[PDB]
Amino acid sequence: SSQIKQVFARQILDSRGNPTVEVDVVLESGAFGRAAVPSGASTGIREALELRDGNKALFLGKSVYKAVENVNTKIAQAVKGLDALDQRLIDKTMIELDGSENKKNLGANAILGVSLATARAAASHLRKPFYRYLMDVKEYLMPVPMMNVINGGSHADNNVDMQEFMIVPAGFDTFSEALRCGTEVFHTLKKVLIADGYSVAGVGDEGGYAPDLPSNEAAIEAILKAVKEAGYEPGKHVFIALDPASSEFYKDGKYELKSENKSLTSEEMIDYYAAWVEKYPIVSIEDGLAEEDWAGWKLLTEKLGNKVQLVGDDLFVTNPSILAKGIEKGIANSILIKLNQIGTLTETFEAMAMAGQAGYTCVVSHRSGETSDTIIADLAVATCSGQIKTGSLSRSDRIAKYNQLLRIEEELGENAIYPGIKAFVFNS
Amino acid sequence: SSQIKQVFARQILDSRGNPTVEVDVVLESGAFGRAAVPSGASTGIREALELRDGNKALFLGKSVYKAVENVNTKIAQAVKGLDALDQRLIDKTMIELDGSENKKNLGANAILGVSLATARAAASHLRKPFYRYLMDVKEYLMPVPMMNVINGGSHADNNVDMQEFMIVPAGFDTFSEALRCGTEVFHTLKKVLIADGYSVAGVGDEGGYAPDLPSNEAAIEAILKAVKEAGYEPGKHVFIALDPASSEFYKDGKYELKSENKSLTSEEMIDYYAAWVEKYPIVSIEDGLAEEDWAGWKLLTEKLGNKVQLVGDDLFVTNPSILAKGIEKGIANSILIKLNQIGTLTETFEAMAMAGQAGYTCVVSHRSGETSDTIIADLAVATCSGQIKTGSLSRSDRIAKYNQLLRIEEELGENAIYPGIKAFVFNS
Amino acid sequence: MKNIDKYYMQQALTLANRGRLTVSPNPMVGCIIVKNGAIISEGWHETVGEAHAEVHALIKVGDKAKGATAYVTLEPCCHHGRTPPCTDTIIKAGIKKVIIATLDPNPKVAGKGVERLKNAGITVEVGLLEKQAQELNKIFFHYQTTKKPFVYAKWAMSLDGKIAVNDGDSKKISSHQAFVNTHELRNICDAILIGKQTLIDDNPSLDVRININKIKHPTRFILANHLTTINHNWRVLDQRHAKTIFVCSKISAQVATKLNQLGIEYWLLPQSQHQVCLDTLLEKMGKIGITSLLVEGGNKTLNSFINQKLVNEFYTYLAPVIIADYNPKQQLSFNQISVREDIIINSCFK
Amino acid sequence: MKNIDKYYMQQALTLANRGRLTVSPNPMVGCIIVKNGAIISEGWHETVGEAHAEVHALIKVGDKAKGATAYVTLEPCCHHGRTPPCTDTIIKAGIKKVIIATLDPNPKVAGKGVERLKNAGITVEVGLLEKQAQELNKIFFHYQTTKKPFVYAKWAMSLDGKIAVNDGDSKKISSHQAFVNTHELRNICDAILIGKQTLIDDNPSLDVRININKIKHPTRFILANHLTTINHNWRVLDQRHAKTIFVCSKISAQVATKLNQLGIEYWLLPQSQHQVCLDTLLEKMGKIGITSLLVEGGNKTLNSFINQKLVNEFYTYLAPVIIADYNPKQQLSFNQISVREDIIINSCFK
Repeated sequence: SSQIKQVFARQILDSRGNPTVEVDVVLESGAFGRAAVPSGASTGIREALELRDGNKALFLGKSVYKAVENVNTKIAQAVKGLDALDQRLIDKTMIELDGSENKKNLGANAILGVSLATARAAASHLRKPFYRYLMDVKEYLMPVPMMNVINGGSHADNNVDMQEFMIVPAGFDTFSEALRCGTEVFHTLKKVLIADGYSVAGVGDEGGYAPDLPSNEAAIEAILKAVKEAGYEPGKHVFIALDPASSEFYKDGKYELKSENKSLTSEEMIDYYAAWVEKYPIVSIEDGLAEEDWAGWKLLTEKLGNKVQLVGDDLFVTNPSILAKGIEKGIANSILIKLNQIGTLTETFEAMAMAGQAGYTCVVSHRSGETSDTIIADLAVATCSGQIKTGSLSRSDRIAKYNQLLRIEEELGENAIYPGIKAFVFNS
Repeated sequence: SSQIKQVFARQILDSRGNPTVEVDVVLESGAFGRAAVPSGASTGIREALELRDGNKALFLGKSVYKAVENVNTKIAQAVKGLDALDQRLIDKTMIELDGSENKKNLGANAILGVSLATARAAASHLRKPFYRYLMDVKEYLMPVPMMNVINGGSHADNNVDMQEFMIVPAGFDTFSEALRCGTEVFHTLKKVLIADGYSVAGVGDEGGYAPDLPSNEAAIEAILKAVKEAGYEPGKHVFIALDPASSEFYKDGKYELKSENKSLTSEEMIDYYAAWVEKYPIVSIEDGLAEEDWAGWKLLTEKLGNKVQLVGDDLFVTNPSILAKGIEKGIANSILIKLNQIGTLTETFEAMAMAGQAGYTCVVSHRSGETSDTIIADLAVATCSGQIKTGSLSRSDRIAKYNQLLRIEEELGENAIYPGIKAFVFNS
Repeated sequence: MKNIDKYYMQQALTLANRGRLTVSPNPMVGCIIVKNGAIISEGWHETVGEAHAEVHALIKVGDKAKGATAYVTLEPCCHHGRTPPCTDTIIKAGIKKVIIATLDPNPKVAGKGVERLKNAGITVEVGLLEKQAQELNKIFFHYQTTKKPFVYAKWAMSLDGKIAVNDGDSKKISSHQAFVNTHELRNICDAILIGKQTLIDDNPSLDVRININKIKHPTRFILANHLTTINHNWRVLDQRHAKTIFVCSKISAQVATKLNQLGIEYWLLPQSQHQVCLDTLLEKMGKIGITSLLVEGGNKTLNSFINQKLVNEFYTYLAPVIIADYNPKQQLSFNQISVREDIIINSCFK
Repeated sequence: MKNIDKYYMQQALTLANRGRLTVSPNPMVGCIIVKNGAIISEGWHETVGEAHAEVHALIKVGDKAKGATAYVTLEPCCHHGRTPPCTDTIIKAGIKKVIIATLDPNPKVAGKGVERLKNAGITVEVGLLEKQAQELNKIFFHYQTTKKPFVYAKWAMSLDGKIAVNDGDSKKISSHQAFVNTHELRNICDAILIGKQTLIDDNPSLDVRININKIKHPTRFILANHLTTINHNWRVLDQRHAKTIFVCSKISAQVATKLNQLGIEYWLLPQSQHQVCLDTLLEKMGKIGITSLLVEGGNKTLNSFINQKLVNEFYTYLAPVIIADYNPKQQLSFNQISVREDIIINSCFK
């Protein structure tokens, strides 16, 4: 039998030394599933909210005892006895039990942990790999990774207005050569940043360096010379991916580029982005404009939608309603998918199916407070949308995903293919 | 049947972006075990040897294709058909097959991976936890964690001549309160280092901060200030552990403290350590003297052996012969245990059994390049060693061990004992 | 995502499987209506006589399905005049595209709904996840293609191969999970069949005694080669919950008159291979309305059904019990069960 | 590390288990010698008549064992004729402390090696990991405490509970893993027992036909209530590999003369419960030298042994076949096996 027998939760620590909820689900046949919830935002009006105690005598205020107790009483007596192979049933049961649109009463972490643990238990019951449980097809696409090499203004004191710079090794026939290229370029970038007399000692939350660069041009040129110093040609083997997250330096309708001491409007901001577009092998602009400036987003999709890929993270917050509004208004041509932002697996599948039928490309993403669970690699392989954003090559919470991808690539030897440059559907 | 059916190897990446060997072992009954080898030293004179390709066209020069091929041909055709429940037979089979004292012909990583994977497969075959498979007793002792908070000489350029400063939360009745104390003190230490105008940009390999402190006294005072500001009393709740590793600044028989610009002999060096011993709540001195200066080690054990715990890492390199020589000469007070420094599980057990019968305390240790495997937590619980050295609270390869310890202490709820201050057997 | 249609069809089959225990003799049908990339409808056939999956899916959405897409695991029924056809509801709703997993198993009905939909210009695709949707409906597909019931054989045995126990024993060779599985198979099946010897020995009632939302007691069949004795204390003579039918080849006049007075219907069939004609009995049950049949207990009945190759699936309840000349059976305890090509079992107790 | 003695005793038990197949009728004994916290000696008992575990451990370390500690699974022999006394070797080698898991199972010998060791001032501790060391040596402990053989019951049966196939089939209801397990049990056991009917029907040779280090053919016992017919083509009459003993209650004069000419030894025992006296047979087996007994095949023999409570452990080989009224077996295929209190099996290939 595949009915749920036991649901248990406990308070563990994530990759940043912060409490988080970890859930175990045991079925009647003995199948066991385990799921940890990466940390997300505990306040807002758009995303699903995360419940925390707010006790100063506890960890800082971040104890998650209320979420664990809510699981162990309410969700355990609600979802006990349901068939674990019907994900819609458990998901809608938790949604109806909670009774709020933003999951305030029970918290999104509890619900997401229960759903992921149930999915893993069901996959173990059928004796299947998790990506084959999610989607059972013959031919699979291996994701193209974006590797966060340089961190910027929000993550460090750099005098850099940009947030993240990434390398995309898209000129290879297999995932193994792409991973080798990423590793070699990371090491050569460390050596190059050392040679130019920069502070390199240390590492960020996502494994990327945060040197005190003078400008964004210097960062891009350093990345390009690290690419060409490691034996690979820029523009043919390694491309550049951007992440401004321009909500930080937007005030009163003006984009404030503090690194160059400029105040730009929208159309000239797109002009700057285009100058970069035919200046460098840059094909990605994630959150290149604010989430409140939709007119500029429409302009950007009009005049740059056929030259690069425009990604929206704060714009769509993994929400089917906002994504549908963006589709009917014709804004952007990609979406960044985060599991924690919506709270259930079925709504994530609905959002990515909407993006797939709209013609967009999906990018499975990670969070800052990551755990040892490697579910996003299986998620990216299963849905055959080959692009992933799972950090750089510098720490185990970012290396476990690439190790899982290597195991998948070797266990699907004939039936796994790597779409190197064809994975960027922005031209023709 | 528990006979070995299949042995397979892979080149995966560790927490530092360097290749390492992973081994999967499958028995005839279907039991599956998987083991990853943390990176060790690839050259030396008194340690087990690690084999690397030495090819510049590959990753940098460090790829493990030779070790993987050696596994897949030689070790796979050697250990196939042997009983997985006889660890000694398999280990001595690999030792005899390799035929060298430092495991030069096959590499220590291959042999250690095969042995650990075989142990995990045997434990899974019996349907037992790994710590309960290693030692099946009723009462278990939870390890006292030593948590790295400051990194110095080799880990950073911050003119601190001592390597590591660590906090020991030994004033609590359970492991959960100790972990909460470590978390709160870590966060308050970050806040204190920020408030004093010190750059805390980034995190180290072992999860600890590397600020530009002026002296070691400043480091210890900052740690004590963080303990006081986090709500706990120094000397009753939190003690301090040291790691000088004086092999770095020992030349021509002189201990050169570059931070204070001093040259000291051995006797004044132990005098300085004693001044620190009744200056601060410091109970540990790991590698407090050089590994070639055995006379100073004997004098240090003579006149500081009953006041603190003396730990030897480069002195004994997890070697039964050198440890036996140190016991017969009466040197040091404890030993730091690393798995890959000897290459097999049975030799590790022999070393710890000798240390236990000699009256020493054992501390299970981690390494710089770590994987997602959590062998050392189960190892520390199984052998009832009351100490562990598994890093700080900042990374998943350092947090997975603490999560495993939390799961163990709730699984053994009645039969788990936390020896807070009694775990330091140095007085009476 | 690149396999969106497969995803929606898999969700449709999950919705269809939601009605596992209560739909016979009607099949398992799920339905999903998708418009603008968002699923706004859900439907599944849950009880016999109620609304079909398409109607249950399209009534709740009103008329917001204009221009949507339908994922339906079975061909919509058109010839069935008992209710307004689902094709009519689909056409009035305004669905542009209909994707069907399998055609209707009946050859005379197969293709009629597809053509009727394609007259109105609707786009019809048939063949997505066809094998899974045919395996989900194995009972209905077998009954429609063959016009004979689906047969389940289920019995319990000890470790040495004995089904029945000695006289005076507790007569329990099964645990609670076997009880639950047995009553679930009783709820699913449309009939229950035993032998005369089992009736005179155990005196069983073939109802359902666990918790199901809709309790569906199967029709009772009592197989007897010769009918001479009728007992008043038999529990199967109570017609309050279900119906009891006596299958026979030679019946006495007194027995026939007693059954006519009691209201029990008897079936007279020829004799073949030391039994009644089982093929004729299967044909008659198929004609009268039973879709699936369950055979429980009796070495004679089980052996007769096995020898004619009429069984489609098996169930065995093996307990750690030794059955011998002992008046009470001696319990055991399993130590190693290694499941492979052939089960290898080790027992330590006793 | 805190439980070092338990660790060393566990290693000694592993070395003892290293000699599982080729030690009967001798017991399974391991040995560790530890000096200065380092294990410098290892020993286990393998083969009958070779060096004892203590002698094997202490012959490599001629003089480095002075003042060491011995972890020995079983109490060392004092006056037994298996080997020169290991207590003498321990005393001469200079062992300071001896730790013993269990005492010797024989009451006439238990507690004398301990006294001999304690006469010389050696420290003796008895009782560390005693239960595991008694479970490891279950066969020898049972034989020494009871003076009756340890007995295994092993048979293969189909899904419907039939042991013997119909006349004409391949007579195979077992796989290769069952073959390996059967021959390993044959190598372990000191005897093999079948019935007269099984030998008539199958004509089996009860040797060992697998690739292992040392072949130990079991002693053959043929049980026959009445002996009247002797066949020249029997495979058990060949005495080149093992020995054959006929057990009977009534034997013809011609049969007795033929057996005397052939060199076959017959045992005459009284009749009890439609069989020969099995208790007297077990007593004679214990007296003559057999330690382990293996009973394979034959419904009569198995039923006779089972209902009289002789059997100590069981082994069942269940295959997915149906054996009922057909010359060829109807091969099945399992779909899912749920192992719990009672095994629940599902299969459909028929």
